Amino acid sequence: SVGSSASAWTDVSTQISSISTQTSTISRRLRLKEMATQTEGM
Amino acid sequence: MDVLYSLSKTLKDARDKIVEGTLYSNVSDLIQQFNQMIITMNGNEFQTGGIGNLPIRNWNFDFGLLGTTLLNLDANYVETARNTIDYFVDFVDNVCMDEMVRESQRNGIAPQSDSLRKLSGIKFKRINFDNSSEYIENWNLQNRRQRTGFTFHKPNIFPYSASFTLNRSQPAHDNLMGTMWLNAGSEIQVAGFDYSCAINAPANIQQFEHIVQLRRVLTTATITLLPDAERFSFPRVINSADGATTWYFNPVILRPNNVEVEFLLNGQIINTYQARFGTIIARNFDTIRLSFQLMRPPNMTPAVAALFPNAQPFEHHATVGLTLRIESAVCESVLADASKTMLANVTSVRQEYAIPVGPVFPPGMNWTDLITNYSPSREDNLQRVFTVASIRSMLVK
Amino acid sequence: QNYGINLPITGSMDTAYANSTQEETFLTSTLCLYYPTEAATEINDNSWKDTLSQLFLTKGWPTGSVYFKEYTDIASFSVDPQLYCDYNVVLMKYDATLQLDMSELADLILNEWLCNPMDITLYYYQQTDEANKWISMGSSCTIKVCPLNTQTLGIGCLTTDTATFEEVATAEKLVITDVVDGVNHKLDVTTATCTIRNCKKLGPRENVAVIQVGGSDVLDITADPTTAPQTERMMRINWKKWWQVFYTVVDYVNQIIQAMSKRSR
Amino acid sequence: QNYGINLPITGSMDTAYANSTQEETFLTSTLCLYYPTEAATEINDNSWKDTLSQLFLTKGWPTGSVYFKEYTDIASFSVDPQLYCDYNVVLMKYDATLQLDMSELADLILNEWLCNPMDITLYYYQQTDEANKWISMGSSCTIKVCPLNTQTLGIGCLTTDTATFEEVATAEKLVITDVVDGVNHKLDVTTATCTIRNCKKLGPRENVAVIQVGGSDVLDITADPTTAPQTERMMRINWKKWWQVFYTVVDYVNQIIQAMSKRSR
Amino acid sequence: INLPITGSMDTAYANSTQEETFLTSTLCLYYPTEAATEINDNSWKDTLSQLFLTKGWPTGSVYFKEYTDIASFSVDPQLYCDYNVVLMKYDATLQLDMSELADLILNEWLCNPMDITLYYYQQTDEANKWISMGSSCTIKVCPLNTQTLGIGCLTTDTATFEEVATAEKLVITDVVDGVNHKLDVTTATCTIRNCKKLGPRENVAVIQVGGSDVLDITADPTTAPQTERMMRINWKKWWQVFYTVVDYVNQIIQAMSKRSRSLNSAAFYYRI
Ligand SMILES: *[C@@H]1O[C@H](CO)[C@@H](O)[C@H](O)[C@H]1NC(C)=O
Ligand SMILES: *[C@@H]1O[C@H](CO)[C@@H](O)[C@H](O)[C@H]1NC(C)=O
Ligand SMILES: *[C@@H]1O[C@H](CO)[C@@H](O)[C@H](O)[C@H]1NC(C)=O
Ligand SMILES: [Ca+2]
Ligand SMILES: [Ca+2]
Ligand SMILES: [Ca+2]
Ligand SMILES: [Ca+2]
Ligand SMILES: [Ca+2]
Ligand SMILES: [Ca+2]
Ligand SMILES: [Ca+2]
Ligand SMILES: [Ca+2]
Ligand SMILES: [Ca+2]
Repeated sequence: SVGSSASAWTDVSTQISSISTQTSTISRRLRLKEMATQTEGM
Repeated sequence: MDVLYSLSKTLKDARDKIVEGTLYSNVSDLIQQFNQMIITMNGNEFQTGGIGNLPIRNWNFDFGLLGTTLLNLDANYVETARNTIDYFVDFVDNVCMDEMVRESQRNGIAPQSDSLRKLSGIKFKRINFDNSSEYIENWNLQNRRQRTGFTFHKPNIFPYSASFTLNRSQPAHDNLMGTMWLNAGSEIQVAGFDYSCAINAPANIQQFEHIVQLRRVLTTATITLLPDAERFSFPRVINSADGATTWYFNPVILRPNNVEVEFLLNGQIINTYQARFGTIIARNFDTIRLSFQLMRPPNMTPAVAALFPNAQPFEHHATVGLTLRIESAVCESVLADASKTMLANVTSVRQEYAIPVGPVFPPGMNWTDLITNYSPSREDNLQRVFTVASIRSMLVK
Repeated sequence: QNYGINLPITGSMDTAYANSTQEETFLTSTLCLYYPTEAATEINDNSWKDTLSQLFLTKGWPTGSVYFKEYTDIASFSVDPQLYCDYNVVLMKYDATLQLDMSELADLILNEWLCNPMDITLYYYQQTDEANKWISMGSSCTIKVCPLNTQTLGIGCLTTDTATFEEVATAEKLVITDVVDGVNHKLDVTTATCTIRNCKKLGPRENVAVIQVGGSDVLDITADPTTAPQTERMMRINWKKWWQVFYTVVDYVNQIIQAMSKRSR
Repeated sequence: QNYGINLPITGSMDTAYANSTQEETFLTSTLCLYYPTEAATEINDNSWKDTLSQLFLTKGWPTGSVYFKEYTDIASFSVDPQLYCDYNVVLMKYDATLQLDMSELADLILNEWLCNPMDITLYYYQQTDEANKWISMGSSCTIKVCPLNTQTLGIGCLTTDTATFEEVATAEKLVITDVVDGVNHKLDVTTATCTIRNCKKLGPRENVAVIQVGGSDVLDITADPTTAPQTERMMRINWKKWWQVFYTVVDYVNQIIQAMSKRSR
Repeated sequence: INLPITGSMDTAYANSTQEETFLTSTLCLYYPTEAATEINDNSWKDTLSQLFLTKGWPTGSVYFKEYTDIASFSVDPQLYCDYNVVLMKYDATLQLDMSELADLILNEWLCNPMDITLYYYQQTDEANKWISMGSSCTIKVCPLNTQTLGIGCLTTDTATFEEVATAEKLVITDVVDGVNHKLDVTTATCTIRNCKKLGPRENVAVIQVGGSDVLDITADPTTAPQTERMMRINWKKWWQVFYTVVDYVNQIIQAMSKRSRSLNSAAFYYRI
């Protein structure tokens, strides 16, 4: 859990820079945020 | 900044020297300096705070001098001095706490915490008493460019790096050649490992070399070099490069033969130690090259011959280690140690008053990511905050 | 994507353990069992293959990834074993009369050999290092060797009278010959029936797993008589039936695939 | 004195070593040997039990703490072995034709099992982990098992035509059956002469000590063909008589009881 | 290894690896029975070895492996050596056979087997072909549509299929890439495998002992390449041929290069 507490949006896994990896892994779920309506833009 | 150090030094010497019963012949000069400070201060309004949880305090200085009428001191003098000193003291502490939490990539040396800017003027220059401290002496020097140096005990110049390098590998990780290393703080524990014990190599010898490139030069370093690195010398289950699979490591230690430790500078060698263990010196060095070997024992008793067969299984893995601790050193730049608390003061002030990350220092001021990229901006800002932290710790430890 | 080079690798100790590759390699790979005709005989069921495939289906392997490949006898399998899969399991019966044969089979399939050809008629060969051996296959091999001295003459044998030679093999389907490394040898071999290759032993083949269904561990993979090792992919079992053996394999296949690792070559 | 509960137990590394439990455990404990009829036959004596007891008395074991319990055969012993003593020792002959039976015996006595009952005619059962086996005792057990698919139908067998089932036991007195863990098996057993129990293997039984009197250590306690362990209380002797075996047991009794530990249950 | 390489241009050329690759490698000639017959000698192999021994190749490094004919060789060529030279004659009837032999040995293939009676296969890219070996492979193909029905063929009547190969020991079939085909094959004699072409096999070297350069390695009729290890000689005897080979072997081995992929005794990789 890269964060305050455990959040499924912030659970890095399947890692086959550390911060770069964490950011990419967290960004691979914002594609789901997009079709989950928690966005603001285009 | 020099006037701030002078404020702190004279307030300290006032809290110390100006005590009941003492003699005016010991505090005449300090009383004149205190009175001059009060004169040069009276008539100015300072503001401190406005970032994070720091509260916006206002300082208005209207104080009175000290009458040079006595020979010995009495409580009616000491109490006046103390009720004039506590105000200046908490003022300096709040100034320092407002100055440690500010950053800038553009002229970091140039002051922040605008009360301190106001103090950097020319109407305040009559407050200077003595710039005796190491940090402030080096500050004055660097301003009037000269060869400086901070003396460090067990400096934390190495960022934490624990990692391996495999020059011979397979998916099964059954016959490996490589080197593991842990560079932490002041210590380097390096260890080369061959699973064949150099049966296939020329003259039954396998080389290993570790190259550590510091970010800042050091000088007059005293170093303790020993064999048999302790943390890479017991069984282990290590991860692959890609973090998917794992592999086992059952080490058996041997001694480094033809060991060679070279302290270099700009690629030119400076110091070279061949087969000397224990305490050694390095007059100037930016790069360290530790080059050792694993030499198969030509004569083996049965107990050890049973561990190094001529076939691939290799259930015991020959290793060769080296521990290197930098005990003392002297650096033209500022770092952390195991002796001084300035870094702790700074990080504690920030973690207490909840400062947003600035454009220079990384989040939480993690020394690892702060010394991995020791940019000149970071160096200047770290020097400034360490200096004012020293100035604050001279009053409130 | 460089090939045919060895470059330094790097890593760290802060990386986290990734999710498991089992249940993905089980789909993107293949499994191949080798069983003896005795098992199919004792069983007498024409659907045991589909039964075992449907059982593997629970353990993860899909239906068209598992293969069963029969073999009449240890020697008839040792004759040119062409293993081409991603995870190979071999079942092997214990027979004191076949100790060396089924140890040579292990030393052949478990290890990875770099094999050049041999011209008995013309050349007189020698072994350079402790890992260059001469492996011969065929229906029945009869090998006879004669060492030579410094001046190309025999040592206890005559270069013309073949009978004087020393007999290392007698009617064997597979032979692995290690001779004194550093002296030129002449050979006589019935090349009509058998082919002999000069091979060099390399790192192990992590793709095959031998399972001795019977008596005590006798397999000496390494030819030096000091190691006598027992490896991870060298298993033993006690048996009175075969359905129980195959159920054991199916229930502990994940352990087998954990003890095995896909090839590097 | 809390039972049925597990708490932390603290300690330290400055404590000293207490007086030896030996020479008092020997007094307050009991030792039970399990020898074969072959030994009494080759001996042909009626006072040898008293002889060995008076010998043990020199090692400290009193005369009434030592018990002997003959067993006519490994199979008749595997039939409900009721080991109720504070230190059990067993002497086991070697027979390649009984390798798996005398390995199942070891896997049954060396280990501690939690055995729930089974009702074959009513229910269809499955395993859950690698330690949930089916142990069947009796005079002659003939077991057959048909796996089932998701829709409760047979896989290479018919739920009614019992002869299509797969026979994994043929008249064995003790059977340890491990099958695929994750499918429902329908069983056919001769429940008139054999009792079957769904038994889960807990931590081992430290109160027993097997001594293979003959050949190489073959016993594969653990089903999975990757461990092939050899515990501390699994010993081996080479023999030509039995008096030497018993004198050796006596002379090295202390080491045996050091290798054995009283039960935790 | 997916990691990158680096280098420089100021580094100097190292010494010659020739005169050591001979000592630590092997060579293998593949000649036709016609040569031995024309020669009518028994120690010509020892002669060539004692000749090679001057050019550097030691005694126990050279090998000569006979093949009765081009097709007999084409059926499962077992090349396992560190350097392979092949001498192949010219015959306008065997033109395509000895072009397919080239396409097979010169190049490295990754082969998966095929189950025809139970499945129906297709091609994907321009390098996935079907190679069939054996005594006589008589292949017929019927393309299908999305709904498993014939195009210009009837799935039942084998005699309506399109016969691409009639009594050929080695066939390399390329069909339209994208459609599903049904195949009729003489499985009792031939085995047919779906093989993807990898990079070239730099371990072999073909020598056309006769007529003009006709080998079309690449099946597309636009490239018609002429690779480095594809030589041509004109002959009236075989002794002159072997003497030419021996005298110009260093150039042959300079045009060849030891493999990179892996060790394997077959002429194609098998990965199920
Ligand atoms: C591995 O398990 C974790 C935890 O359940 C999960 O987040 C992750 O997605 C898994 N890996 C894959 C490849 O699904
Ligand atoms: C145990 O033996 C030691 C060593 O002789 C002795 O000091 C101690 O008193 C003994 N303990 C008892 C309970 O007798
Ligand atoms: C390369 O050739 C030069 C010239 O003959 C020689 O001096 C040198 O030693 C050679 N290199 C080696 C590694 O022997
Ligand atoms: Ca043999
Ligand atoms: Ca002789
Ligand atoms: Ca040898
Ligand atoms: Ca039994
Ligand atoms: Ca089970
Ligand atoms: Ca059946
Ligand atoms: Ca053809
Ligand atoms: Ca047609
Ligand atoms: Ca095509």
